[PDB]
Amino acid sequence: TSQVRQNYHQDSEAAINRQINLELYASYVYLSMSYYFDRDDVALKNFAKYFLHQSHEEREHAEKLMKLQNQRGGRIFLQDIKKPDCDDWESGLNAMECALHLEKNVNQSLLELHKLATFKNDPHLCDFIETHYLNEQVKAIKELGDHVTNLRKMGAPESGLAEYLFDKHTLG
Amino acid sequence: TSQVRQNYHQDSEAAINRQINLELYASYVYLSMSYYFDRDDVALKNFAKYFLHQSHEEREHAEKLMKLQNQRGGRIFLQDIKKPDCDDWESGLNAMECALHLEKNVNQSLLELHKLATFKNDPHLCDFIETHYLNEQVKAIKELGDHVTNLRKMGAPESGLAEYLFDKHTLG
Amino acid sequence: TSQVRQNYHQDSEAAINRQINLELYASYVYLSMSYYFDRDDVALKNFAKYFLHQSHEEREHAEKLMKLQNQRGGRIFLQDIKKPDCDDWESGLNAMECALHLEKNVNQSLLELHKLATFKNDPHLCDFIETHYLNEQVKAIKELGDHVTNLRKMGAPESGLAEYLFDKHTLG
Amino acid sequence: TSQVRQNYHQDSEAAINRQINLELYASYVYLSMSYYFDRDDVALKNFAKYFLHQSHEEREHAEKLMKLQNQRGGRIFLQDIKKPDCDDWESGLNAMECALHLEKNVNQSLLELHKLATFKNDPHLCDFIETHYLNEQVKAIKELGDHVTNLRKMGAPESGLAEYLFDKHTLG
Ligand SMILES: [Fe+3]
Ligand SMILES: [Fe+3]
Ligand SMILES: [Fe+3]
Ligand SMILES: [Fe+3]
Repeated sequence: TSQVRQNYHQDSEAAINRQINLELYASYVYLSMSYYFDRDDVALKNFAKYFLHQSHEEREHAEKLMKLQNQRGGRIFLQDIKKPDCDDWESGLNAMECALHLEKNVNQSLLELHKLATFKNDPHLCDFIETHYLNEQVKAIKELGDHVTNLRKMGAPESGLAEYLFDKHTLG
Repeated sequence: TSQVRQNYHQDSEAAINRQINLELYASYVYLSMSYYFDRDDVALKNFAKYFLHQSHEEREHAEKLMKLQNQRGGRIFLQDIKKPDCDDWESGLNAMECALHLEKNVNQSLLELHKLATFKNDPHLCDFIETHYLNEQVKAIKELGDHVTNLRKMGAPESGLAEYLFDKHTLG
Repeated sequence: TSQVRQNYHQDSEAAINRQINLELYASYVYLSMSYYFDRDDVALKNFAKYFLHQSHEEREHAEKLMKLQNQRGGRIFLQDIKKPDCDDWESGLNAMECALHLEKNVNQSLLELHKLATFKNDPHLCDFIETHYLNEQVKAIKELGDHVTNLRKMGAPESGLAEYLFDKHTLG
Repeated sequence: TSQVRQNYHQDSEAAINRQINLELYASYVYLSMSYYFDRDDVALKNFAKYFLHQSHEEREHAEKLMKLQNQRGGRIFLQDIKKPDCDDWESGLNAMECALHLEKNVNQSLLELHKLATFKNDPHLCDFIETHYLNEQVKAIKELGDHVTNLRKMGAPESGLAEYLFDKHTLG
């Protein structure tokens, strides 16, 4: 056992390793979405910037969790990162809704991790999660809500002008 | 009786207290409107900016009359700040129209003060209303009229595109 | 129902709405205190500055709570802001004593609000209160108790010198 | 008759000359008060600089009215500047209460002058009094009232320590 390990239950260790996988998965979904909007037949390059930047942020989330795992004396076990559920994301509003849906899954997973950490009386782990993940799930979910709503009210996905104007004025 | 009081009728002091409660109420309406446009199913960030600024500006008006109450030797007596009429403001256009109605009422009230203070031969009080309040109201009314007109022409409130663009290109 | 709402209970949404009102009321109490010390027969700029600053901070607390409500997908419902209890706050010491009382009641509301968030397993809400509200109350309470201590030891409210010199040296 | 007179009554010219004389008198009262506090047996150096400042402001008020008299085409007529009622002003608190009484008398004089300008329908002479003299009198009376109030609670005039600290912290 690790000379640093203190108050770090192996269920919390197991859960952090599968949160690490979900954060890498999330980053890969976003990578897929970003380069979808790069396509010459979609061509929304602020949608592409937006999802690429969320792709990088979600990789920082993974490494933070991996750093946490070593800080606490657990051992990273990496898993396959599954390909995203869709090669084709259909529209800007559809990707935004898929992202909002992904972000709610990721957040549900973080709420479970926190419930477990709470059950395991790991206040450093709870604080770690509250400090670095919980509010930025709320913030990202709220921001995608904002985005989904404006896109709908602008007349997406049926309107091509809606996704264009949103791309320049909200995402530029 | 106040050692500074001079030519300050008890009727003007009571009227000043009433206007203070109007200005606080106006502040509260605008606060209400602002965080409506911050909802995830309205999501108009600069409509929300605009009204929150108005709310702070109204709070300045209230405080300036309380300064005046004291400068003249009157005594401040505050009342309840009633909640605004609506919790839901329907749309950007309807909010602007409500705000336009509220400004004309506040103007009505200030013109009544001025009239009273004329009746009571209070030339310093008449100049105070004129210098700090009356032309602020003509400006605010003329602005909300400008906004109300533009949103109507753009096709608000049926057209979600209209309010989206107005928020970016006028309230931004 | 709201597309961003996740793990946000009805009960917690109601409390936030009540806390918004309490913060608004405390902003109003401090404003009443501010212009009491602006009076010609009271005359203490620094008590009045101190309290106006607190009125404005409390206004900021109330707005961050409305930002949260929207962030989490709940709905703000504003109510009347009650007038404060006193019109004459008697003395600088007595205002400091009532301000201390107000801050402890607001803390009681925040502690109860945090406890409900625990009960509903809202770890994000819990973190929100800890970060922005709980230590603010503990500092605000300690500062106010320090002020009452010095005002009493100086001879207040009997001594007009006591309060005059505190106004210059502590609040300057 | 002056090539520049228009809507300027014989009575208004005469009341301006009366007001010039009053401002010169008030400057002369403050100068007397100034060097009372410069005496080796009063020795309140900031009371003296305060009242020399007031004395010089009053000299500027008189000059502004002489400039107005010539702006409207009326003719300046100077009278004796009577000596102040007092050579000995007894105490700083006493000098302030007397100053308060002076600025209320000069105010009542300016209110009667604005009433006359109204009587004669001189909107320029009215606004001149409003812009330049009315709010200054309201502020001078309030500030003196504040000083009188603080001196009293501090224990003036029986407390020489009070007048000394007042001179340091308020007036220095
Ligand atoms: Fe994440
Ligand atoms: Fe106003
Ligand atoms: Fe607070
Ligand atoms: Fe003067």
